[PDB]
Amino acid sequence: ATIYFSSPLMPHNKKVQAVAGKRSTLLGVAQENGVKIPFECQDGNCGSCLVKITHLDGERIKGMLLTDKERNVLKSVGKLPKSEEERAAVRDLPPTYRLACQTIVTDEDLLVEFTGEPGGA
Amino acid sequence: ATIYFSSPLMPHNKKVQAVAGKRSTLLGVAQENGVKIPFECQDGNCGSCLVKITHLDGERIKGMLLTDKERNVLKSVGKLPKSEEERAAVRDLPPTYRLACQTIVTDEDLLVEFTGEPGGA
Amino acid sequence: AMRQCAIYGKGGIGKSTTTQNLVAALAEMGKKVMIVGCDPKADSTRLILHSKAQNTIMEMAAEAGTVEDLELEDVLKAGYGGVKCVESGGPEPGVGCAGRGVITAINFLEEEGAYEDDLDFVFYDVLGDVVCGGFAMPIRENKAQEIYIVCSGEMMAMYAANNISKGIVKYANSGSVRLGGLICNSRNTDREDELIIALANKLGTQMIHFVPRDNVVQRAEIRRMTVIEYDPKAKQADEYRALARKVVDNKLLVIPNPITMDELEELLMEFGIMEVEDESIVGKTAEEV
Amino acid sequence: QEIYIVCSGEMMAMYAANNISKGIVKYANSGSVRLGGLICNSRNTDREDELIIALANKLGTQMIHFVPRDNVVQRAEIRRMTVIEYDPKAKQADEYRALARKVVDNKLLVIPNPITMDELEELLMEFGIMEVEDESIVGKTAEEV
Amino acid sequence: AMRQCAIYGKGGIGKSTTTQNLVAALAEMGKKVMIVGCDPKADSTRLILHSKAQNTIMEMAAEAGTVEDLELEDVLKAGYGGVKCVESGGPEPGVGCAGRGVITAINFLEEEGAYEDDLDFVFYDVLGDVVCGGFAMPIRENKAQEIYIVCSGEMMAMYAANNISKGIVKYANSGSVRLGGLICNSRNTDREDELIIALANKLGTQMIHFVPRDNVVQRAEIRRMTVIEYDPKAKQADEYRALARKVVDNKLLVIPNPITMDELEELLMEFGIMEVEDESIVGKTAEEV
Amino acid sequence: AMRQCAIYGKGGIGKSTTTQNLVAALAEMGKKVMIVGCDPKADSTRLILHSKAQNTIMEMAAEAGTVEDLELEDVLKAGYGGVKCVESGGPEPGVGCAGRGVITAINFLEEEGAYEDDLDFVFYDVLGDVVCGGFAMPIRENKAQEIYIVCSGEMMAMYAANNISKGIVKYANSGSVRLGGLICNSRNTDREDELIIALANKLGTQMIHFVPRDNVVQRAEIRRMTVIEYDPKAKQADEYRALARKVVDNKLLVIPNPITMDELEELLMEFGIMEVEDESIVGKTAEEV
Amino acid sequence: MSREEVESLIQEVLEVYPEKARKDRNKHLAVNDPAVTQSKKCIISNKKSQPGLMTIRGCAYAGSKGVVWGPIKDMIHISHGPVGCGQYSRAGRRNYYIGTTGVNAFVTMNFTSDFQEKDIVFGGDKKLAKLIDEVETLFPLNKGISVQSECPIGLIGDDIESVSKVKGAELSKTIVPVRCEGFRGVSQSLGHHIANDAVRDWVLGKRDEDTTFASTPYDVAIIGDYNIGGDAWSSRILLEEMGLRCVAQWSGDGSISEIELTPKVKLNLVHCYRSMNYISRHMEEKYGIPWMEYNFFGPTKTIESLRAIAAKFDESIQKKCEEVIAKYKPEWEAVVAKYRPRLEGKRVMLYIGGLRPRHVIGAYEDLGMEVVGTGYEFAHNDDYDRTMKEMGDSTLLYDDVTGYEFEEFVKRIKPDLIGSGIKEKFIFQKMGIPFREMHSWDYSGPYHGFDGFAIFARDMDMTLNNPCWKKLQAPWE
Ligand code: ICS
Ligand code: CLF
Ligand code: SF4
Ligand code: FES
Ligand code: FES
Repeated sequence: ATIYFSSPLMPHNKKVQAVAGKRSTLLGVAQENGVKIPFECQDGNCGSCLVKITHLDGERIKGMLLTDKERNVLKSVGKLPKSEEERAAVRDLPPTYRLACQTIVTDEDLLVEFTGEPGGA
Repeated sequence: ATIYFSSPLMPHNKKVQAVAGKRSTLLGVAQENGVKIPFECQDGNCGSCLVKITHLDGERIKGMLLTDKERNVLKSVGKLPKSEEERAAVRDLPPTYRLACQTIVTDEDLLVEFTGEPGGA
Repeated sequence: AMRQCAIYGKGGIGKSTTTQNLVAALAEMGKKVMIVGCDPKADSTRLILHSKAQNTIMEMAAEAGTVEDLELEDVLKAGYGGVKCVESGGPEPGVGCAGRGVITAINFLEEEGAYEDDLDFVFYDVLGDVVCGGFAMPIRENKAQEIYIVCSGEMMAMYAANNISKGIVKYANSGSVRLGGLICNSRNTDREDELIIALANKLGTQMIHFVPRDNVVQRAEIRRMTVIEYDPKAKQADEYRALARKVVDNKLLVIPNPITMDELEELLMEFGIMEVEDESIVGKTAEEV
Repeated sequence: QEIYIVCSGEMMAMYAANNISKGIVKYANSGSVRLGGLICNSRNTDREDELIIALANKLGTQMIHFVPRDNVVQRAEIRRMTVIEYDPKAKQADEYRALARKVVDNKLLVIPNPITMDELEELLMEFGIMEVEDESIVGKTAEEV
Repeated sequence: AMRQCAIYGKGGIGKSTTTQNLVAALAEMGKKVMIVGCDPKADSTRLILHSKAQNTIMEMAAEAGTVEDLELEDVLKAGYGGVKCVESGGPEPGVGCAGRGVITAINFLEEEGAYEDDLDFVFYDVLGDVVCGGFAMPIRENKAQEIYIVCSGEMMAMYAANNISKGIVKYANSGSVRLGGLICNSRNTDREDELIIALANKLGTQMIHFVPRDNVVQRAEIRRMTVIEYDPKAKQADEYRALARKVVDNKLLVIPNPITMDELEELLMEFGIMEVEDESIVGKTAEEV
Repeated sequence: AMRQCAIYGKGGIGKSTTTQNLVAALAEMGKKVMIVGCDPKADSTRLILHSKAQNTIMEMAAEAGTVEDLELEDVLKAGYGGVKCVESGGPEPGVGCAGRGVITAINFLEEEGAYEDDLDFVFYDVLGDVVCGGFAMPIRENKAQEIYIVCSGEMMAMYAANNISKGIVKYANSGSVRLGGLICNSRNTDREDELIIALANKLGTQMIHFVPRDNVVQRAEIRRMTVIEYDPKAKQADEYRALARKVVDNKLLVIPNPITMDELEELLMEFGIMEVEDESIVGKTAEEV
Repeated sequence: MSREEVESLIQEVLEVYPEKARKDRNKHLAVNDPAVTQSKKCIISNKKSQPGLMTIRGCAYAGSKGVVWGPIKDMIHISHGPVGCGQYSRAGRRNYYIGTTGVNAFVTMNFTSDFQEKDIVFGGDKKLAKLIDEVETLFPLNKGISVQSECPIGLIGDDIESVSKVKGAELSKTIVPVRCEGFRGVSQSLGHHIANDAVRDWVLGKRDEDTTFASTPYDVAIIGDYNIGGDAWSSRILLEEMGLRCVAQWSGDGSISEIELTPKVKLNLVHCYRSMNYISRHMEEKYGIPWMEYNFFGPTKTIESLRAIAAKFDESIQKKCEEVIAKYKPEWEAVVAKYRPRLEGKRVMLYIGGLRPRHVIGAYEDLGMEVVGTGYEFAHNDDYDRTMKEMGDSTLLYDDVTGYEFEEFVKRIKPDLIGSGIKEKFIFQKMGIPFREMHSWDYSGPYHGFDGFAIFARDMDMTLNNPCWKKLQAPWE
């Protein structure tokens, strides 16, 4: 899997080769490759590691489970519209906004964008 | 070179393998792969093929020549801020907005985004 | 054997009423037809549905989950004569191209399969004020096989017709888009029909018909109904029926010959719409020279 | 910096004015762009003068001036000359000068709170430009019902 | 007929007490009202519920696992006159955005159906000390239909009012959010009453009411009771009833044209809050020059 | 051997003046110092530069080509005592995190190399109203080695100090961020210094100093100058010099012990700031019970 | 029973649960209202399972390896991880096939890496390569390899995509890494999604640029029929007596070549919507191939599905469909005449995985049996939307039912027959209530088509009217 980290803080977008399905959840990848996503908790109930993930392949998007913890955190932050929640619940497709500490890397090309700010704003 | 075409019109982003430096100028690639960027001229003075190009590699951005025709068209459309024009003129770095009929593909990973609309709006 | 027609006309000359009446006449003539209202305003498809402000494709897409989760039954509604009419709508006036709704609606309808069903006529009601962006998208692509221009007696309608003809001739070599003819809506001008005939002659095409103005149209539209459904026995009803008969039997498809602005001024001066301006009066005022 | 919308008694003119007002509020955050006031062109409608003022206050603005239709303007157009350069002593010139003076000392720059489509419908129904229709024969043949 | 209002303002100027007295005055008229506090401290509903530190939604959700398990009865408590009170709460400082509490509370209340029952007014008490996207959810979204800013003679209060006004105009295009009018709390400044009205007209709004400082409000606070429930015959109760009546029949909803920093400086210089300094000894020692 | 210190304090208690006076005292004591004003308002770095509203890093970045083309000389300006002060600024109040300017400024300064030059003290002036986002970024990262909290006599300042201490203890195990001590700004409260000493004892830290209030500070700030530059011979001047001497000689760096809200109320009730509330008076009004 | 009795029963059952579990389980139980089209107003689905309540769901590994990838016979399916997952799922599913097992077919064989503790600590990416080499050495006639991940694989961080690519480049063999860890999904449904994604990304597109296949306007493919007890076969013949040419079956009795030839057809007949809609939509989007759902349970549904499929084609196909219906009419009429009098008025409660709780209702209706309750294990709300139009009014619906809930529902309602999996068979067989395995057809079948309807009726008659259900009560008690 190829992950392109983009952010206003980063001078340039960073291309990273990652192993899919590791217990490290794309935070581990960011911390290994020096990408600074704000992670400020250890249980998963804050929104800081909020990122926007774009599937660059389009026809290679993998099915995933949107855990109730991540869904509740995204709804508390306000980045989970009703349509995307329904799509995740019914068709198993990931939403556009994810939490970088609960997002398991899949075997595709992804574009991860963050603002260096907590999830809420 | 890997080009990821993204647009609201397209149901999914399309990944395309392309040969760098061909006389076909990323329109040819789009027309070969079925991507529908609005091209409505044959000389290069309209803004229809306006796209936004993001260099996903960041550390692999290639130097390019911003021709006075493309620069004038971008300024007529209004997608060439003074800072980006100065950067292109001095440091030979491409601007964020390009014309898909005059953009020569380079050996890097690019994300090309269009709205299915002419350049001006 | 689906016939894709687009009625192009500037706003303010009652294009929507003429299109809806023609569609109703075609429906009553044993033809299955569909309407796509590409006007940014939802004025089209109102008389046929008898319901004001049919929900647009843009409004439904912005309602929940964009185009991908949009059902085909939500956008198009059956109306009088068994026709299927869908309103495209437009974005916020400040942002984006005003014709973006046309592109979104056409792409949505193609993917959903609203055309693959057994239809004979699909009419796109498009504004002619500016032929660009999504407004020129049916012409730029091969979505509209025939183009009919609704013209009037004033200068602006003829200029819009000339601009639409320029767009037709621009993409003539690529697709099969052709200008079938010119339709005239009566502005009660004495020489309006003859002026439209002359303009069609200069454009190398035919005036398919001339629609007179009468209060029955106003009574039908104030009751949110088509003239044909309001009074099949009225003269305007058979006028629209004859217009539909000529449209369905039309075989003259030609790449037009757009005229210059001076030649357009020649028609207005010749037919009395615009007075002839002498060169001596220019530059000097009254009570001084 | 300042916007002046030219409108008339016809419904399309307002509609365009409302669209322009909606466009103004979209970019009001970025820069200092405000609606100076609506101007009018007399299409010889009886309620035309009082219709536009019913819109300016609802948009939070002022009708800067109601311009009356005169034949002198049209007869100056065929001379390719402005009516104030053609007949300076004409009352049309006096109006235009009043309009220009009002344009000069116009300090009312407000964000044009946009009206909705039904609100625009109601005022046109009230002023007699279009007549109110209610529970009429709809979807039925005239002779049948 | 529900009128979802919000009351922004700088903290520490007695905004919570004024809001609770206003809501109690509404309830005296029989209006069904609901207070949704948004401060990290649950001090917004301690004078109506007669309680101390009402349990927040964040604490209950944390102790009950998730928000999906919480019950409306625990969160929503009733007070004097039937004004149901809800405290959103807030996260711990170091973890995430501090504005998650209001967003969680609004979602919980709209999912449980608290808004739909019979409410006429739903006041949001938001802390406007810092204007950021976390607490701007009522403004960024279309939840807070009407905004009332509580300000004082102090410069920081205006500054916060101007920041809130700038935030309002940013999202005015998306939804119907307008500034109802500025409220004031008397800090016993001589020019305080006339300073705020000099701001309301410059912002295009109206000072809805100038609230005077009285010892009866403070002596009612130590009883954990609103001043209108404590001494209904007091003149403070009369002025709060006038404020409530004005809030009820307030049809002035305008977009708050924001002032600039120098324009705010000039009015404070004029009214004597701060003195004008000009060409004084700057960058020089006092005894040297 | 660069000492990175951050002065955290809620707005409205004159934190900026105390920080600027301390920096001036350190400059006059043969120390090269730098100021980063992380306040969203540009109030900081105004007395030292003797120029109102120094251009912020955010304003210069939005002026032309974001951070990448921004020169280090444009953002930081030399002031009194040879110090280098730079204003961070903040975004539009409606959009984004209000502390985004802090993150942008710190990342810009690290990349440019404004720290690698021979400096001894770098002071970040940060608001304490909300410890989150970019405001907590210096604490969340290892950018601020020592933290000094500017506190006052009212409840809000002590609550902000407690919140800042919670943020310090949150990241204690990761970096070397420690709470050096508490600084008090006089609100003319009789028992303010003793209350701050008690709070520091409860937080397991020291009160580094107590700054009295006098009109010389007001005269210095109305002339856009520091008290030390205005009058080195004044009592407040040597007070600030002693404060700087204690800061530079400070060695007590401790992870604090945040107190609960009830314990905070205990200090206010004990020291007479807040009256003791009897349980019998609650719930019943006057002239009835 | 009326809607009032059923809700009282539902509340009484839920009274024993803890309050959080009670609140969660209240959403998954409902009383059917056929006038409701949006099931989300009534029933929530595809949610996690409450811990410790003894659910009947499975894992994503069962959904991918056990269900989708398993029936493919010409490929070799490695179970990467410990021995248990592969051992328990070996030959437990009756997906029939034709081949020489161990030579060219490998359905009922268990290939596993057999992780030890030295592989959890030091990884297993070299063991996988050595295993692939040994598989190529010992089984030369295999046409592909699929590496199904077990739970430890994702947790220890093993890169199997890289190994698959490298060894496929080396051996010129199709190697498909499936990340079907058991913890990745709440049930088998995500296993179906993952398996369909693997098929789409590694197998389906091999012959995109090949045009040597001779296509016909009558080519169809059977999608989501896994040939339980021969079911797919009984369907395939019914689709070839109408003139259609079934190019591929997915995946029961399926081969890696039929999967690659599938994009060369004119229509996709999807039997199991739940497990194969993911690939049906992908094929419709990419290759333009339309797809439609058909039901071959019972005579009525079979006739309706055949008429619809014929309507998708020209007049000759419709004439052949009418000929087939006329030919098979007396056969099922005789079965109905023989068995319906015996099975008239009986009441049935069903609980199956994701498709059959609504598909087999038509078969029970044709025998005069009323389904008084149905439910799924891992169905979404696209399944309950389809279900609500199948069940009668005031019939019970459940989702992810527990042991306690199902037992109490059965005790109150007292159905004449119960259809569920092996894990509930003996629980209800000790209660004196006849039970039929609706997963494996109780080692009988097939049940699809007109040939399977006779077997269906015979099995239902032999189980409901067996003389063994009258002897549970001892005569001296
Ligand atoms: S694939 Fe599925 S549980 Fe559609 S996982 Fe399961 S052989 Fe069931 S109801 Mo076992 S969605 Fe097939 C099924 Fe149905 S294994 Fe079989 S019987 S029709
Ligand atoms: S969810 Fe396997 S049975 Fe288990 S303790 Fe491991 S060997 Fe034994 Fe699914 S992949 Fe498998 S079956 Fe479970 S382990 Fe996971
Ligand atoms: S937006 Fe406001 S509340 Fe949220 S992190 Fe930033 S400063 Fe804190
Ligand atoms: S860091 Fe708290 S949600 Fe991921
Ligand atoms: S199409 Fe005219 S500029 Fe590219």
